[PDB]
Amino acid sequence: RSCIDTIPKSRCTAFQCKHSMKYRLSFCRKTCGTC
Repeated sequence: RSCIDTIPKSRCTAFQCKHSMKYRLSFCRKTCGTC
């Protein structure tokens, strides 16, 4: 697969990336999410 995000760091910080599963599993699949 490919790692992408509809929003990155913008609405993703270790707090949102570790706590908002959708943020890591879908919003930030670019890194915060999956890379």
